[PDB]
Amino acid sequence: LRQEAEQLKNQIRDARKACADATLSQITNNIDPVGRIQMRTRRTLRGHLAKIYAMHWGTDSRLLVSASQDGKLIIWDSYTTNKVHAIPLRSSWVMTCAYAPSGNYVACGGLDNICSIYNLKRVSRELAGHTGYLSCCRFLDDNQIVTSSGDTTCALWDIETGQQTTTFTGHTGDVMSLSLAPDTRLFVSGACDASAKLWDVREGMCRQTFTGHESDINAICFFPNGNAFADDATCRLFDLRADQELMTYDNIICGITSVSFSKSGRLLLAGYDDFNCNVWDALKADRAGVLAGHDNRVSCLGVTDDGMAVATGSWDSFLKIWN
Amino acid sequence: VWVVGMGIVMSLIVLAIVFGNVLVITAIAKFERLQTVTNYFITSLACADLVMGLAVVPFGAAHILTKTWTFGNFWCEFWTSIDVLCVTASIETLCVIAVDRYFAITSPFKYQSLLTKNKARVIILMVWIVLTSFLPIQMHWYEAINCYAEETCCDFFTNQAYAIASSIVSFYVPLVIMVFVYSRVFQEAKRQLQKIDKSEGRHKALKTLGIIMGTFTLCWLPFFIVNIVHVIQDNLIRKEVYILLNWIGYVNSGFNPLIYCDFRIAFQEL
Amino acid sequence: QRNEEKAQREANKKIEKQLQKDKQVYRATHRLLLLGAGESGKSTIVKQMRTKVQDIKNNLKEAIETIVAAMSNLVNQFRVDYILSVMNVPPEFYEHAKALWEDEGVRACYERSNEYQLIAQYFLDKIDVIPSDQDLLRIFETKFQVDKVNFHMFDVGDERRKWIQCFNDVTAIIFVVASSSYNMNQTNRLQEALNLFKSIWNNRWLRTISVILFLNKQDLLAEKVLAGKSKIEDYFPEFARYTTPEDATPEPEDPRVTRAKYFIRDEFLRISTASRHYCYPHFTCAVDTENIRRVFNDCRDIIQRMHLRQYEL
Amino acid sequence: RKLVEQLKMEANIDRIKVSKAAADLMAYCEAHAKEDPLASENPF
Ligand SMILES: CN[C@@H]1CCc2c(ccc(O)c2O)[C@H]1O
Repeated sequence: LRQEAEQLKNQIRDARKACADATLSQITNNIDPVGRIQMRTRRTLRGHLAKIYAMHWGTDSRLLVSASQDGKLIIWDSYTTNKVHAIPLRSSWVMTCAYAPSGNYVACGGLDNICSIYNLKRVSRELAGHTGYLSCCRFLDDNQIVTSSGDTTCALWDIETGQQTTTFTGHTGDVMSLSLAPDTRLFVSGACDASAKLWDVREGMCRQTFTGHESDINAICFFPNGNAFADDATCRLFDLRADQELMTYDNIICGITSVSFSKSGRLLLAGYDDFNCNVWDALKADRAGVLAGHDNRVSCLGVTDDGMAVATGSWDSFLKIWN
Repeated sequence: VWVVGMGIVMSLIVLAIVFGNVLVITAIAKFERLQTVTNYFITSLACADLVMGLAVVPFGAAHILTKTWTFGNFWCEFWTSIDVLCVTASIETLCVIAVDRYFAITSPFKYQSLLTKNKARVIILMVWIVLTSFLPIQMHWYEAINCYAEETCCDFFTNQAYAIASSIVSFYVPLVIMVFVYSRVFQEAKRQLQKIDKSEGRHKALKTLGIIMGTFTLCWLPFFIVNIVHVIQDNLIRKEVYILLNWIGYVNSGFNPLIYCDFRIAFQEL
Repeated sequence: QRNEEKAQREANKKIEKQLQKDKQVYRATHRLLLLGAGESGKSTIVKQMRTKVQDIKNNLKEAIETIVAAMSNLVNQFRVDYILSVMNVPPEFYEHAKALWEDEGVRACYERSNEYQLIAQYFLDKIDVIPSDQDLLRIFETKFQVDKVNFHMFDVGDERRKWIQCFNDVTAIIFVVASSSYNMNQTNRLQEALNLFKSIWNNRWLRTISVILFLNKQDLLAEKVLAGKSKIEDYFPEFARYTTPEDATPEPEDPRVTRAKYFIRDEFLRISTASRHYCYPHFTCAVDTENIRRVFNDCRDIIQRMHLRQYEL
Repeated sequence: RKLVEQLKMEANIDRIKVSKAAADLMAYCEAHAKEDPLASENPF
């Protein structure tokens, strides 16, 4: 019965343990430190009367989109701090948002268990196949946007048809965040089961399902190279090629809120509910410096494709876009 | 050389009067507490106290210490008007925050409805405008005519009729409004406390309200009482008792007010 | 060319004007989350506060038959098979179900239904009698603004309950708990509701939110109290040590039922006053139409109890 | 029941060397480190 599954789990654990050839810290030792780099709020995207729970960059590296706690969705020009469009959401609560690389449409999730894609140039279509609140979205293509739901079942959509092309299921706990790789041939998802499984684009099979973290996995982001990714304060990093824990990431006691790497990957912009995002070295595994401009807990972060600067969307209604 | 020590004490008082409002104003400007009607009103009162301490206090201190007034009357009347305006602004803001709190308690379903950033700006502007200090400069309404004419002296010998109405419109109506509003607040808090006490098993607010009421009371009542007395009764009041008591007491009020005025994080931020 | 800058400035001005117009209503509206226990009558309070009827009756009767099939799992034979086989739905079955409800097995299942789950026996008799008056009554957002204040009720309805952690600015969280469902599966339903209330009150995110716990179905609780089939002592041992509270305001009226109701309220209030958030209990039945008025008085007693705590007396 | 299937699927993986993966990641961070903004051309 379950003894066979337990034996398989033990064999997987043993293979992973023996796979450990050397410690990452050994390589980190020779790595020269990044240095204390203090970000500055060269702009202040403010003027949004809610606890902004969404913060997604645009592929053009010019515009960002945020979702209200009351239902107002506003697109922002980071250069002019002028809100280009403000389309309110039919559902009062929005739990996530995403900007399509084509830019023709902007994705806006919600807690109404229905995902609606808005047409920048009204709602183009509504997706409601999944069950429970839309955990996260990231428009992979102009017709394929990946959703995420509290039903422990992430799904792929065809925007034109408005039906779930495929299905992904198997996670014990509710999935709370998903991220897509630049290669677009794979993605990852962090669930409440303290586990992460890198699903396939079409097959729907977990390439390397890891469960290193202790508490629920709030968020996960891809490394720029696409060969690795990363409620407890610790935010571990895993190398998909080795399926192990690349490095374990001490006085911090708050909860991890969002994760985002840098263009060179050295900086791992991590924001907490302690109101001060802590930026840690990805290779040297050291805490270099922090930033803090807002008051309420941080909701989401992000980095532009050009990598010029970063955004910090908190619940304090102020999206201080640090530079 | 006791005058030297008295002047040192006065200098310390002036420095405290400046700092006790400058710190609050700087914290309000640097932090995100702004746009709140209560925070905006507190900042306005602190600005009034800062202006009063910066302008009126040192000139009056120099007048007390050195008998001669080394400057001219054209700016001396400006000093008198500025002092009148600052005292009026402090009292008016102390009453305005009371009115805001009273409406917040008595109608929470309209507390956020009535208050607004534009409404707060209008209220603050009206309070500052409420003329009573510009009239003495223009109308010259501010028997020892030599001091009003000579250059050495500056003694406040004004109309008995002007003094009564000025003191009334500056303090009496604010006093009645503050007392009534705060008594209503105390009654509402007592009723809420009893309603909570309806829970079986398992009054500091009285002291909390009493501190902020008594500060204004014991800092302002005697000076205006003496003002009315000297307007009515001429030979009863000595000059030195009037001066010491009036100036210093009302002025100390601004510092006491900053202290009476969340802010700890802003204060600790610097 | 500065035309682009001028156009963007005009658009930003229009958007800011619209946002300023909306902010008045956005702040004016008061929001409440009606987090209620499953099958605790949360609909009944919502129905009172505010084609499918026949469909509901068929749904309930099938659920009643589903309970009857589950009644077989616990502890006219062909008629029972007819409904159970036709239980799934995308005349003869109707009559077979009516007969099965008339069968003594239905009476036995209704009598021993603590372990069983039901929506409903009054409607089941009514369905057998069979819409009728009050038969249907016996994120679903709600916008029922009082003539004085704008009140909007939000329904969530999730073991992890991160949906709770999502909300942090509701004026109050309605926690409808059915007092009667205490004999009704390792732990009793009342104890599970108490655990849920403890979790909500002791929530890190929901630090500054009060709960208005309306003890629903108090009439059913009193009725079950009138019979001594299952004393509260057997379910809750501490009941025997408990005695009547010093303060009591009985309606018109049963000392035993009064003791039971006050015990339940005190049990809730202990966890409520453990640790701010102020719990406002009530004793309500479905017929009581003053629910909206009580909620309004509680809400007016929230902000007043909040501003005084907001760095004041 | 499907957990056995998932474990069997995860059984067959061509695991890469941890040391080699670490070195590759270090080199990848070194190569991209030049153009890492995190003032003349910076939009700010
Ligand atoms: C010399 N000090 C002045 C004298 C008269 C005066 C004061 C304050 C408020 C008034 O309405 C006054 O008429 C005092 O600050």
